[PDB]
Amino acid sequence: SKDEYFDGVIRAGVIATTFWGIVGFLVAVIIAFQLAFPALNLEFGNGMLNFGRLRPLHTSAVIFAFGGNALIASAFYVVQRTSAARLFGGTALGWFVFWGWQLIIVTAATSYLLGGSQGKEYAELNWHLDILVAIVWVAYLIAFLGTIFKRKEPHIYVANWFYLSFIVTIAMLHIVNNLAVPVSIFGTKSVQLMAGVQDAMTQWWYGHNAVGFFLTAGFLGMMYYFVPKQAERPVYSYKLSIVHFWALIFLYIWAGPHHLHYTALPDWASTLGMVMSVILWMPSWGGMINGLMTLSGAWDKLRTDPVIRMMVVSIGFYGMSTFEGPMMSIKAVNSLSHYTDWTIGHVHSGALGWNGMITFGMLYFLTPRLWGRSGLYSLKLVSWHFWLATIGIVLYASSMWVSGIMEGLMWREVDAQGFLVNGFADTVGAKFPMNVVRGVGGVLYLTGGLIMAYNLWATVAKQPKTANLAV
Amino acid sequence: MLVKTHITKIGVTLFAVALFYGFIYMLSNS
Amino acid sequence: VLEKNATLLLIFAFLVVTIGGIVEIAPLFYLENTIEKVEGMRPYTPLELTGRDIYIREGCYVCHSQMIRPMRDEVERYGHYSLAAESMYDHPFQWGSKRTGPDLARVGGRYSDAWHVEHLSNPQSVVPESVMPSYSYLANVPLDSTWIEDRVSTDALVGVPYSAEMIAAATEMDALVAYLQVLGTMVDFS
Amino acid sequence: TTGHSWDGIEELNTPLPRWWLWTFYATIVWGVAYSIAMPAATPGILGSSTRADVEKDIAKFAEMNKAVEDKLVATDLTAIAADPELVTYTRNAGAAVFRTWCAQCHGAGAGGNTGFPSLLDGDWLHGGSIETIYTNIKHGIMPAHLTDELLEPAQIDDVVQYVLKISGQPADEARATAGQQVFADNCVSCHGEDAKGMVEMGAPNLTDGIWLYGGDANTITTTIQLGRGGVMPSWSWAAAQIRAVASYVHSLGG
Amino acid sequence: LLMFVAFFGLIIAVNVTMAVQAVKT
Ligand code: HEC
Ligand code: HEC
Ligand code: HEC
Ligand code: HEC
Ligand code: HEC
Ligand SMILES: [Cu+2]
Repeated sequence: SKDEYFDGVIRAGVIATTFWGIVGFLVAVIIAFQLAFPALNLEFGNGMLNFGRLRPLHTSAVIFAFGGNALIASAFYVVQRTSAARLFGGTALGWFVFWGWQLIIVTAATSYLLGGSQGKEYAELNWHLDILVAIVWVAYLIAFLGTIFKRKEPHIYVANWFYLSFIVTIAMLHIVNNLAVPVSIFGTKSVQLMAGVQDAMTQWWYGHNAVGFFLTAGFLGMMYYFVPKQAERPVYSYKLSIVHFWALIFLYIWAGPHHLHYTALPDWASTLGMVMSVILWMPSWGGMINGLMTLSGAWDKLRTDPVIRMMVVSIGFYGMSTFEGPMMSIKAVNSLSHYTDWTIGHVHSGALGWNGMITFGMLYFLTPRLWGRSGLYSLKLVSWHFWLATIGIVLYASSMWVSGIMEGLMWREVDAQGFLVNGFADTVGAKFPMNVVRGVGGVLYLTGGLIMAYNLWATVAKQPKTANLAV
Repeated sequence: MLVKTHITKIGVTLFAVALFYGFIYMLSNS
Repeated sequence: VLEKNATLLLIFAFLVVTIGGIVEIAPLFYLENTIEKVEGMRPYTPLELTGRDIYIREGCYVCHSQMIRPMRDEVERYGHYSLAAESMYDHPFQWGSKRTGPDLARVGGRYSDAWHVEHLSNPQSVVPESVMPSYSYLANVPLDSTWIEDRVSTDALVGVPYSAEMIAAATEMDALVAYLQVLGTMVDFS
Repeated sequence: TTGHSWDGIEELNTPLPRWWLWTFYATIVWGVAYSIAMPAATPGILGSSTRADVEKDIAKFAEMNKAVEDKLVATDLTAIAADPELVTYTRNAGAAVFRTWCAQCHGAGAGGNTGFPSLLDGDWLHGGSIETIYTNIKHGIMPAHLTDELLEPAQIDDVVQYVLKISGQPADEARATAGQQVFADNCVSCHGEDAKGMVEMGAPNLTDGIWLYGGDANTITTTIQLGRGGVMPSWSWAAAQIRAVASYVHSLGG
Repeated sequence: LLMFVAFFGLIIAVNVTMAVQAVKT
């Protein structure tokens, strides 16, 4: 039997997705405030709040915990339905992935503030945690790929192409970038296998591809399932799906050196990164086109359905960032952009605008269904959430652009006499209003997250036994 | 739709000129 | 097609995804420019190595870059643009990604130890406008150096030229200052 | 539309958008062009282009502003402070250079703080002359009496009180007699008697007015106990600029 | 809806502007 879809894990992951979203974004707001007012840092005593330590916590919680859980819930729901079979690992393998993932985030929460970090971005957790994550991910791929193997229909939905790719590539990236000799039990009590330029390359190959697969590909899978899930029928382009997918999947791995522009990294590598990052523009947009064009005719729905609003706007930000990224990947542009708040602007445009928004919409869609509910408790709240999230994202982006341009310019600016026009401190001071506005925008987005939490909770209350009949 | 592509053309000059101003101000700052 | 075939799709994906990594990462292992240390350079002294770990633990990297780009203005501000050879020993590499604070790569003497102590103790005190967090605990905690030998041994395994003699021979604030003082020094003296 | 449905979802067989195609192809073409043009070429740079552009940037900068610096170098530091052409451009830019390099220790104002000298004022530890200031800048930069058996716990207190009297007048009679005697013995050698101080040593005058230095009895006790040990790092490596800065610092007082 | 389209076009215009300015430079 077991004809019914295993909703179990998806339910757990969805709720946790909301929870981690709140935790991660709140850390985001707090650290932002710390940039605005350093007092928020403990003056005497490292303690609980210190920016250097908290920052990676924000990073990991937001990406792996929030984004990660979103990916788990979405992939488990989506693959099951798209292929029409009950999850291959079942409660056992899949639930293991749930608890295991939970353990991973919990360990991050304890470990990071404690000070144990490799110092490698998006890599920060210590080796023991790395082994745990590798194990959980291995289990996760078996469940997912197994689900595909067990499918009913002969064809495999493109959404699964993206999810599947994301799964495999992240595993490879994680293993490779994490090679390190353990000196001690924890924290970064390991030293990376590589050093210098090589370490930088491995790091950014890993680092970009992280957003590339974890944040883009996997989420593209989400978009592929959820955007078309609507009352309106067909409008899409399958051939684009094919071109866009392969081209993206191939091209994206080359993008690593754009991080490294005008650094110690050899010129040839930097160039390869730039060129491929520019080629990357097309496939990435292919995703957005495929998503948006699908809406055509359907647009009237946008006023009606806020979940749709979220998905659509999500693609808008996605395209924007996928455009801005290639531009910043040009050496001349990077010359200005690098080390400035602009990089952050770019990150949150994609993070809040693309990743968060699509996952949000995804959850609003799925959680009622998984919960054995016709719909969310209040649509109005989804709308309010939509607005809060949108203004917050835009405010964040605007502030960062102003700050970033100001910083790059101020840093580079030379006088008539040839001397440096501004002290670094002057640039720092210039940045303050930007820091505050950013703090506010992020705060608003966070509030939207709270509204989501309230709404979801209300809906969650309704029924025990929410097997949703056959499905 | 014509409304869609039109409102697509709308505003483009706005950000275009805003950012060209931004870049003149930038090369003016650096 | 290959739409239908799970194994084929998986294999092609793994293959497609691999090319960039093989093309970019692998050749670097082989290239000498990125491998060769500056001639003068030696590995971090045990105090400096410990301090570097502290710099890692604290999260200094999150605000401070250690990579000078080859532009005139940054050369003017920071000093000689960073060279691959400088980072040869760095497991893991410290190059920044963000400059909330200024670039640290070449503070090969720029400030006195005393200044560093006061500043780390309370950045606002020395630099009123600073965003930097206060790190007074550094003064509070002493180093046991139990682990230092293990750390150097591991680094040697990794290729760092520590002598047996170096291992045998080997406050946190002291270590951090020691680390900061070495940065970028290797190139200038050599 | 295509025949197979994936739970609700069906997909249209549609063509790639022409513009999308064009952009994709264009990017590819640009990439090939870039690679041929970059490392694998472009004209303008002999050999092969690289980060080598750095040299060009510096070189053109040098051509453009070499004259200004070169003119200044011939001129003496005193002259470079006076003259608003070089001299005034030397204060604003020297002042420009000052902010970037010196401000973090000596204050944006150049007024200084505890542990760092006030460059604006009249008082100079190493000497106010142009040569002295220049030397301070170019080549860069107090004995622990607590230990020297004789000084001890009490001797230090006494000497501190006496110095505060040289600087002004507090009231502590034991802390005065003893201190006078000690100062004449030891301190006076570097700080002189009546604390004129000696510029050669960088020993500051004890007969000063209220400055930023820890005048308090306790602070004086600490400096006497433990001694000083302050450094002015050399700008000869890091820094022409040193000269303009000397001209600026000199201009600062007057 | 039309507001989202307007914002999207605005972003695209900002982008083309950035390209021009970088070629300036
Ligand atoms: C922190 C590491 C400093 C740097 C950066 C700069 N200065 Fe400095 N300077 C510093 C100290 C602690 C002292 C006092 C040293 C002592 O005798 O205890 C000084 C002294 C000077 C002087 C001499 C002043 C005098 O009384 O004769 C000069 C002229 C001076 N400093 C100039 C100067 C310039 C131009 C700087 C930027 C290039 C600069 N200093 C940086 C501490 C520090
Ligand atoms: C984020 C906020 C940080 C944190 C995590 C660190 N620093 Fe910094 N730092 C920051 C700013 C905004 C500034 C400029 C203002 C100031 O000088 O106080 C600095 C400065 C420094 C400097 C001086 C650099 C120079 O002027 O050449 C040093 C040496 C420095 N910071 C060191 C340092 C260390 C060791 C850190 C980890 C404990 C650290 N910083 C963290 C902002 C931030
Ligand atoms: C020989 C060298 C001596 C000896 C024998 C004494 N002093 Fe000290 N002193 C000396 C120098 C070069 C400096 C400057 C230190 C620095 O700038 O880092 C000082 C400084 C002091 C100060 C501090 C002045 C201030 O607050 O800025 C004091 C209070 C002082 N010296 C006192 C002092 C006393 C009481 C001595 C006899 C016990 C004495 N000095 C001897 C150089 C030298
Ligand atoms: C991926 C999802 C994601 C979400 C959602 C997110 N962030 Fe972040 N955040 C990141 C990443 C990635 C970085 C690291 C950027 C870097 O290393 O350049 C970061 C870094 C930051 C920083 C450090 C900035 C600096 O200059 O060092 C702040 C502040 C911040 N985020 C605030 C926020 C706020 C406020 C929110 C409010 C919702 C938020 N974040 C939500 C991903 C996210
Ligand atoms: C989350 C959504 C997201 C999307 C979508 C995205 N990136 Fe980024 N981008 C990031 C993050 C996170 C960083 C910061 C990495 C770091 O910490 O240095 C970044 C930084 C960058 C930088 C600046 C690196 C530096 O330090 O100067 C470039 C260039 C870049 N990305 C290119 C791209 C390209 C090319 C694409 C797609 C074609 C893209 N981005 C899409 C998240 C994203
Ligand atoms: Cu990247």
